[PDB]
Amino acid sequence: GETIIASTRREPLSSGTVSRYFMRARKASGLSFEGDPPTFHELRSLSARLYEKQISDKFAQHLLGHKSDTMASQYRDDRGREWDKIEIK
DNA sequence: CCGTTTCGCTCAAGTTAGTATATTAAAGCTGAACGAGAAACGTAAAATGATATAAATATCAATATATTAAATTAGATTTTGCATAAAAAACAGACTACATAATACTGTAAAACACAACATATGCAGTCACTATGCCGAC
Repeated sequence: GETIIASTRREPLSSGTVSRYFMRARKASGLSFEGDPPTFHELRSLSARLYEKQISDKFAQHLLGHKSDTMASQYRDDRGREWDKIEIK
């Protein structure tokens, strides 16, 4: 299609539908979280979380389009999901 | 071919993610009104093109010889650029003399208002009428 992410009709797809079809597989996958379950937007958080350990921190700060140095530590939090494993370093 | 149900869409109310400015200071942009000198135009007048023919005047080569305007000097001199310096007049730097304001001090009338006993119109105090439909009563 004309867009990198099109539909089954070779036509663009709204942003308020790409996440909808993502929630279905979420509940169908049979998961279990604390409080409000994740979402499609969380893919941006997981991407940066991996881009911080794979390469560096200065890399997962420009790719996301961020410039400030206040949310670089807030978008790195875990909120109480997986314990921040502290290695020898 | 047509009807029925699911699915792609957008409206409506909650749930999150991101970035952070106000005054000074000094311009810069652009619509609209303001104020002369030179040349292209144009009608009118002056000079010239038009036009031709026998007779009058100029066209010109090739060289001797007297004549002359005038650039080319070459020396003479007013003209022109530039100060130098003193006689002569302007003008601060002094100073007493002279008429004039700010001030020193005496001399005198009178403005400006409290104080006090009366005098009394006038606003305030107290009651009834003027002027005309309410309220209450019938229709």
